[PDB]
Parts: sequence; C-alpha cells; structure tokens
Amino acid sequence: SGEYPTVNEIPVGEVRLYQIADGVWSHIATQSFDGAVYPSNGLIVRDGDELLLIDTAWGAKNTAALLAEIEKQIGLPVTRAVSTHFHDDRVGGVDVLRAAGVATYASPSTRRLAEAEGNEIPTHSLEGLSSSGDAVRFGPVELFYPGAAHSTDNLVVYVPSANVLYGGCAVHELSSTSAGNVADADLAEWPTSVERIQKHYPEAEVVIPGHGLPGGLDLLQHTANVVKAHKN
Ligand SMILES: C[C@@H](c1cccc2c(-c3ccc(CS(C)(=O)=O)c(F)c3)c(C(=O)O)[nH]c12)N1C(=O)CN(CCCCN)C1=O
Ligand SMILES: [Zn+2]
Ligand SMILES: [Zn+2]
Repeated sequence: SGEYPTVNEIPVGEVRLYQIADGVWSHIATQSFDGAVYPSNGLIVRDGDELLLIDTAWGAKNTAALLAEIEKQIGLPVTRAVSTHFHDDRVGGVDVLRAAGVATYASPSTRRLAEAEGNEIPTHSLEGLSSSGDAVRFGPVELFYPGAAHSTDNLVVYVPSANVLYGGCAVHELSSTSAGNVADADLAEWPTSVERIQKHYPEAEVVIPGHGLPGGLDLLQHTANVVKAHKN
C-alpha cells in the first residue's frame, strides 16, 4: 500500500512495481537460492512510448510475471533489456524476454561469464564499457562500468532526467550489515569502484541497490563500509 515491497508483501510467484520518479520504476520479485528466500530489484525506464528494462526478475516464471505486471500497471511495450551482470538475478529470464520479442543486451564480459556459468545469455554485446570509468548512452540511461565490485562485470545505470542511480548488486541497502553474496566479488577493489561511482554521479538523488530498499547517496558509503568490514 505504498511502502517499498518486500518478500512479505509480494504474493507467491508475483512481481511488484514501485514508482521512483517520473518515468522511472523499480521492479521487485523474490526467489529462493540454496534454501533461503531473497528479494531482488530491477529498473524500468520510459523510453518515449516504449520501455527500457534493467535486469530480469530472477527466473523465467518471475520474468513472465514481470512482463504481465508491466502491461497491467504501465501498458507500454518493453523493447530492450540490459542485464547489469551475469548472475541469475540479472539474466535468469532473458530467454523469456527474448521469446517475447525484447532485445536483450549485456557487456561482452557479462555474456562470456553467463555462458561459462550456464546462465541465460543476452543477445547483444554492449561495447565501450571494458575499462573502469567507461560510460555509454543507451536510450534514456547512461551505463557506467565502475570496476570490479560485487562481480568483475557489474554495471551501474543512471537516469539523468531524474537523477536516479541504479547501483545494481555493487550497491547494498542501508539496513545491511553484511555484503551479500560475495562468491564472485573483488572485495579489495570494491571500495575503489564505489569511489568511482560517487565521483561520477555526485548529484544522484535516489540510489537503488540490487537487493533491498532504495535510499539516497548514503548507500554508496554504507556499501564501502560493509565491504571493508567483510574483508576485515
Ligand atoms: C544469484 C546470486 C545470489 C544468490 C543468493 C543471494 C544473493 C545476494 C544477497 C543479497 C543481499 C543479502 C542480504 S545482506 C546485504 O545483508 O547480506 C544476501 F544475504 C544475499 C546477492 C547479492 O549480493 O547481489 N546475490 C545473490 N548469486 C551470487 O551473487 C553469487 N552466486 C553463487 C554463484 C552461482 C552460479 N550459478 C549466486 O547464486
Ligand atoms: Zn550477483
Ligand atoms: Zn545480486
């Protein structure tokens, strides 16, 4: 009823949307992995009379439900999707998207990692993102490669019309004490990568993590802190 959705308020097998700004929504879904349940976020950005999707809803059925929720709530066609790293919470559902006619994109790094992992593989490669600090435009967003963090391939997404920074899994929510699933992380580089985000997007007004509640710029420093404490 207006609060940011959580696993306790999303019915089984469903997806919820949350309005972030004019023409900007997050999507929230839940999934189980290794016998625990987790929420995860993605982004939807209006692109004229079409939509740009950032990240799947973590699974084929969740991603089908995401498409249905978008049709119900927004009613504009999703024409393109970008996955911000190779893990299943970002690419699981790309096959659903592709069969629905959505053009799916990721960096070449992400596409290689997804293929090697046995995860679903976005169709189109996003060049111009291979060095830390690189940025490219993609419809109504800027894509930015901050360096290795949660994963070596993680991208961040900025919506300049609204000053919305979608950090993806390189950014944690404020209530976190721990640094999430670090299996593929670079804990030593992660703070440097966060510093690059802070320097590039100093006017961000909303910061959205890959999992959990959006907030402000504090999520960036908080993430650096939790990562350093984990490494320690
Ligand atoms: C699919 C993905 C994955 C699964 C389960 C949980 C998470 C989490 C995660 C987020 C927040 C918290 C709460 S908190 C801040 O308080 O800790 C948490 F507890 C875990 C993250 C994330 O941090 O973004 N991602 C996860 N994922 C990986 O990321 C690495 N991996 C292993 C490789 C599998 C290859 N097929 C995996 O399955
Ligand atoms: Zn991940
Ligand atoms: Zn994640």
